[PDB]
Amino acid sequence: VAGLNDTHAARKTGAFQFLCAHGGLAGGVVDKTKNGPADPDTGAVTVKVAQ
Amino acid sequence: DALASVDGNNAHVEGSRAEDGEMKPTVIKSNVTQILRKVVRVSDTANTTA
Repeated sequence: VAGLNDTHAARKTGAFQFLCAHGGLAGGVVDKTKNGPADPDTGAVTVKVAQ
Repeated sequence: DALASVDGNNAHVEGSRAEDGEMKPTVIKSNVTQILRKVVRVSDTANTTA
């Protein structure tokens, strides 16, 4: 935010799949093949990919 | 600064090679005008901020 003109890069928001439980990213996106982390409060997992 | 009637001396007989003024007027002066500017360009990303 100095006297320079741009000094900034691309910006993005927090996606749906990224805000709930991003149990591992495959790059710029959440990995759609890994279950989320166990909630320490109760031990729950809101992201489960069963086989 | 015309002042074509300086005190000096005073003697005239209505002629005899009258003082024959030497174009005291048109000593006009002059000057130039300056230009000032400045820009308030707004950054591209750091914009629309509260």
